[PDB]
Amino acid sequence: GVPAVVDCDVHAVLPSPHSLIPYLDEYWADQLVAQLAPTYEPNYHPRGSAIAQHSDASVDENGRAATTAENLVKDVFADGFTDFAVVNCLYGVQQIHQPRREMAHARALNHWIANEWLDKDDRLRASIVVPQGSPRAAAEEIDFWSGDKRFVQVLLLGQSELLYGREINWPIWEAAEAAGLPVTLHIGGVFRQAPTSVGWPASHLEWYVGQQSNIEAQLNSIISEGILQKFPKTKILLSELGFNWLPPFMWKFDKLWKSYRPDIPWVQESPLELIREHVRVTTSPSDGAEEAGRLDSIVDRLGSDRMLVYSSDYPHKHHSGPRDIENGTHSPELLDRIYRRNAFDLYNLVV
Amino acid sequence: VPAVVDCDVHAVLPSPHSLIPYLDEYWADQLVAQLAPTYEPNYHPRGSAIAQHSDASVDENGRAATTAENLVKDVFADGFTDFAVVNCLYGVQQIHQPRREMAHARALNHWIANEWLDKDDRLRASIVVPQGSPRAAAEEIDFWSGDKRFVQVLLLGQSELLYGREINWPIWEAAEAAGLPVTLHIGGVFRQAPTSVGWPASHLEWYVGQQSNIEAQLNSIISEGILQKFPKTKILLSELGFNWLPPFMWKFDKLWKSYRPDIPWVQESPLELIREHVRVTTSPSDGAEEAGRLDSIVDRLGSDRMLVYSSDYPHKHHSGPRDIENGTHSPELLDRIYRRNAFDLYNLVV
Amino acid sequence: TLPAPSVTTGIVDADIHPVPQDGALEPYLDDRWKKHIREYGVRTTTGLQFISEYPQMYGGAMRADAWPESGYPGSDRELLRTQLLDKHNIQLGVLQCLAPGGQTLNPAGQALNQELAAALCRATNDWQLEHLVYPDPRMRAAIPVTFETPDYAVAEIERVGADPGVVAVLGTSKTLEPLGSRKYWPIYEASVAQNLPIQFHLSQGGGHANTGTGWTSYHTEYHTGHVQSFQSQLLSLVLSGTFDRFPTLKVMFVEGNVAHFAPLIQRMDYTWETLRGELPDLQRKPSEYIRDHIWASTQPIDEPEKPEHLAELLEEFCGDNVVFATDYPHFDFDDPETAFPRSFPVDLRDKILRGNGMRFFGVTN
Amino acid sequence: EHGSLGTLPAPSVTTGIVDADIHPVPQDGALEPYLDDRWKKHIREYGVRTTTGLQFISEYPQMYGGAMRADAWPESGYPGSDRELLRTQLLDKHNIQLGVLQCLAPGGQTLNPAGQALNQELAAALCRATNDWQLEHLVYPDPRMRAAIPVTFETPDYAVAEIERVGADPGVVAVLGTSKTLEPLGSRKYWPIYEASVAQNLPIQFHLSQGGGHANTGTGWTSYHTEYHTGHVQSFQSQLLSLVLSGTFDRFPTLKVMFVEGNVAHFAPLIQRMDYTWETLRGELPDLQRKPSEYIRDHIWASTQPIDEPEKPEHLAELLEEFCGDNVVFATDYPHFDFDDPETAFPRSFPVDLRDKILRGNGMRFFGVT
Ligand SMILES: [Fe+3]
Ligand SMILES: [Mg+2]
Ligand SMILES: [Mg+2]
Ligand SMILES: [Mn+2]
Ligand SMILES: [Mn+2]
Ligand SMILES: [Mn+2]
Ligand SMILES: [Mn+2]
Ligand SMILES: [Mn+2]
Repeated sequence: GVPAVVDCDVHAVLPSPHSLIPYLDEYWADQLVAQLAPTYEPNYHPRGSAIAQHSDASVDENGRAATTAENLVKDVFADGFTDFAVVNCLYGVQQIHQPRREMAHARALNHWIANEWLDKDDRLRASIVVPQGSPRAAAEEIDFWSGDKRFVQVLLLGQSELLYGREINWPIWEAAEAAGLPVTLHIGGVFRQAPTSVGWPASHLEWYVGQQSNIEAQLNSIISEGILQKFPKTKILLSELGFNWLPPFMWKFDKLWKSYRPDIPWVQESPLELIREHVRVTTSPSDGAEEAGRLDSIVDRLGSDRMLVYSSDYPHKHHSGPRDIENGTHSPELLDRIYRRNAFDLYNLVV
Repeated sequence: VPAVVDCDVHAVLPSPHSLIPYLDEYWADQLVAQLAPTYEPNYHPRGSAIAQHSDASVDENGRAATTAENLVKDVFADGFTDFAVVNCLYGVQQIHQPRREMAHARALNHWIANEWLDKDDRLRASIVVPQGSPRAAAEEIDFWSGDKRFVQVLLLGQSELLYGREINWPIWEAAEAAGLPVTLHIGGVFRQAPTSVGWPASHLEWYVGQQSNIEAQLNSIISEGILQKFPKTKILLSELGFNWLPPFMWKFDKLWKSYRPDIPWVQESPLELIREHVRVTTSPSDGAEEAGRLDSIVDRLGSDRMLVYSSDYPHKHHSGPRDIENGTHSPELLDRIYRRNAFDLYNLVV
Repeated sequence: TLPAPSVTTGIVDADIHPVPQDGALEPYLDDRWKKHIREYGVRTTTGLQFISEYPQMYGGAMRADAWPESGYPGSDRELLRTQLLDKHNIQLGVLQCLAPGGQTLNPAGQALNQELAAALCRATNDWQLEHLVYPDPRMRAAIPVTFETPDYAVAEIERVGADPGVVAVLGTSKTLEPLGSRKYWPIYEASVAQNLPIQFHLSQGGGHANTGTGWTSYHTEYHTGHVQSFQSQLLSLVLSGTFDRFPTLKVMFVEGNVAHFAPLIQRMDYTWETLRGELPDLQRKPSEYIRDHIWASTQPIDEPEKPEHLAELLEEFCGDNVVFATDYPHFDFDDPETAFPRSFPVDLRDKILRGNGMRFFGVTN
Repeated sequence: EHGSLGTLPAPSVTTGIVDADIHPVPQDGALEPYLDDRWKKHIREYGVRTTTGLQFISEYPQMYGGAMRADAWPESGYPGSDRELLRTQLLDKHNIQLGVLQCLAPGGQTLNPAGQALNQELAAALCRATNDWQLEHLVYPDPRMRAAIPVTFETPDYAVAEIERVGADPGVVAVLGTSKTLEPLGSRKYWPIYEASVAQNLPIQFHLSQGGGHANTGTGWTSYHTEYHTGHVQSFQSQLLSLVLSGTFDRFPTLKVMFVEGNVAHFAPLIQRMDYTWETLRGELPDLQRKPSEYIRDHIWASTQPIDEPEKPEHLAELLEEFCGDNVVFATDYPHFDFDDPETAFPRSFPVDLRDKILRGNGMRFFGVT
């Protein structure tokens, strides 16, 4: 058995909320039709902007990419390189304030993924979407899918209502660990405060670049609050959030931990080490690490060659493509870790 | 016979050093080593006119209510009051570091118990809880539930998440399990702007406007389902006014009728739920003390069971604790307010 | 030159929600903004492409009988003429356009790209004047402007504010800073220079949670919760001394209810008696500002258990400063024939329906 | 400063170094000669209310000894409150010839930045009193020190008025803002302040702050002190993205801004990601005149303290150069506990020429020293 090439972040796009009806109870299905079916399509990848879909993508009757398994599989697997792909559906159930409806639609969304995606091609896996406004309901949604091994990780958004290390959110980490599932943070958010500590970014471009700041906050919260000692099998995947910001954050957080360790005495290993050992990052976007020598440089600055895992971020369009990362390194060994070995730690998927 | 209960008076912590006898060495030593930052809140700024009336006894620093002996001397002097519910508003809920929040909240309750409750058997108190960890707040409630001189749970009017959110159900569960009402007191964690339109620029603007947050809290508590999941729940609104309640209740009733299938577990009208589960202290009276206005506001509430007497000692308000008598012609209503309505909360006899 | 509004036998309706049909704003929008909308939508304070954070419940919160043969309620000007203006003899119907397309509440002024927001406010003002006001001058415009970029809003008030088809400036109930902040004083200055009063309509967004203590869950919380923003705004506009600086400025709170203002003001005065030292520059007692500066429209009418309580509370707020509104075509529409309780005094009901709004908008017979 | 007013000479950096962040504090009552009676009364009765529910402290009070170095305490006052101690322990000891005062605390009972007082009229009075005080007590007695003048960024009218009042004084070398604001710093709201600073030929320094009106991260309030202190760099990241992507430097092509005590190295992968994203999504901002990273050399500076400490020291110089090697300026942050010493701040293998211009030429260019 050889570790498989896993595309660690691809997207399924819900056509409309009507696609959820076959998976909702009659109360919720009737409600949704009576409400005129407002769509929680997010603005994280605005559907008309250059990032939403690359030009070479298969599209449905309305011009939209990645709304059917048939279109995604046709594109993602065309060139024979990829063995499996991890599907994340970003349909904005986490922005549903009504907590019952958040629960119902998250559940329906996972049903939709299972029946119309995972059932349709055995090369697909998926994250579990959870109603993260009720952490205890989020744990129950992890549990509900924990027997279906095609669901391989738990989806959380980069910007939450409360930091993910707060005890309030411990049921999510505990259920994820108990089910043997890594937790992924994906760009996006619940927008229950300003997306930055200094207010509301005025453009999508400003917002998209700046969400790395929130991932520093989440990682510092998760580690300082003790998640990695309390739930020591935790694995965290950062999906589509960059990674070049990680070293300067790791260094500062290590520096200050040497002074403040008695404030968090359960953290007896450096963050540096804890991050290298517990955190993985997808490679799309590469944020310039694809330029000559820059992937070797960032791996050196990370101090680990185990963190980068391959993704295409299909169908999204980035300045460099899924395998342009090869331009940034001279090491076949590193490329083998990024393309298959690193992800084996997350999913244990063999060819 | 039901006792005259002063349903909201205040203990003022002299300084964080007063907690040192009730902190484990780790927190006591640390306290000293951080130079003892005080979490004295700004809800009643110590140098402002609300902080203490001019007849209140003061300590060596000019501060009222920093000792049980001074509070007891003032509150019970005229013989009218039989018991007083003590609320200490020291700002433990604004400690961000969750373990320190838990430690200081526990130490504060120990301080109340040893230096206030143990010194006069006419005093009762609320339980201060680390609200930023609802699980720990539940454990704090459990811990003090065996001391029946703690008669209610203290929550601030402005919270981090609305108190009806499932995240906060452990607090309501623990309070119901201990047979304790839950009070919301003016004050806040200040983890967002105190209004939905940003930061009030003055204490006066903030203080008046916190009534809006109590509308949010009650609608969240009721719509989310607290009164059906925890049906023995009792809510006391302390020092948040009350004249705003009828226009809120009527709108809430009207929209509950529009939106019934959204919240199907709410099968009684919010009008009746609020009249049955919510009580309110009378200091400040916010103009209900003027001629006829107390009968009027009871008419508008549609219940004479909600208002409970308080002085809000040692605070200074535009009218005094007994000035509410000028707003009614009914001795029966005054008997509800002074004695009978609070019996529903504490079951205290003379 | 359009004639001044005239109210004689009919009534004032201070809140009407028209909607531009699909593409109706494109003739007034620069080309740079059209493309932007096609690609980005109208981004605001959400993570949602097309809806706001609290999308409406049953049937888009619109009257079931107010849907045209095609298009969204409020988008057919014939249906608005017969179903609203003719049917209730409205002679001054004030338009508050809350959405640039077939939505129920997505204000142009709240686009996070404020250049886009000013453009959309501009197009909305050109559109409502040509499409609705000038063809049927029973309607007049409350013009949306970008309150969070006062330079742009002053420019727009200078561009169209003097047009006799305009009777007010339109803002939102939620803002990043409370409305007595100095940030908005240039807008109050420009409005006073054009003899325009200002209407703040119920809104979502603004930059903060919809209460001062967390985001609401259920519909009963969201809809009742709208009152709270208006309470906060009244307190800021009064206590900041805004009306000391602008002693002729009139503001109306639209669809924040009315009765709750009366206990709020009573609590304001009572607290101010003790704590007025903090604000020594304030020139009058807080409640004394209401009469000359603070108006409220009626819809959705307060419904006390004992009907009598309505007139009492309206008078305790200020009976001269209460103005009728239908909120056509929303589902909680108020009918002037049936909104008032049976025992309601006729004088109060008559000036709510006529004189009160006439004086707010500067209208004569 | 676009017309100077005063006879005090402009700063001269010849053989000494520049220190871009020094924290003096007024002795108790030292501001009162400069405050109207109405504000002294206000402070006595209400303190200085800000974005907390706390009478005396900020929402994240300091941990060990108030976060001061244990050796910088005078006979009587707080660290930084003794002018002679600061002259011998800092200005003489490290031969600092341009030390820029960054006063963000009125002093005594109140340690929050003047600009953050929720009463903005009080905020403006505190800022003004600070500027009168620091010019009379520190700068003019020892003009090795120069003032970065705090102003009320959240009320631009008052800030413009203060910049016009003292911004031409040769004792003043910068305008002083905070790292946290209610709107990101590229917002039009702050443009009248940038205009006034430009008119005085003044650069702007934004120092690390709490407050601002939002939580200290874009995704909730922090719990532990590692989260709080590390989290400070996030505000700077957000402010850099806003100032650049807003086109603020198109409108103000001579405006110079420095991020003070926001670290340095993290800016380089941030700018890198900004350019990469902009390559795809630039069509959203068609008026932005330059590629985002080209604004850096002309517009964005950063101070050193606290020095980034990579595991492999060779990475420091690389990331500083990836940010911009001409725009990194030395600082001590006297007298805070993570104080950086110019003799030991840099790692043994650091390039000497880069080090020299961080200590001298880079700050001289930022502050207009010629
Ligand atoms: Fe309306
Ligand atoms: Mg290297
Ligand atoms: Mg005066
Ligand atoms: Mn992705
Ligand atoms: Mn009280
Ligand atoms: Mn409506
Ligand atoms: Mn500093
Ligand atoms: Mn420092």
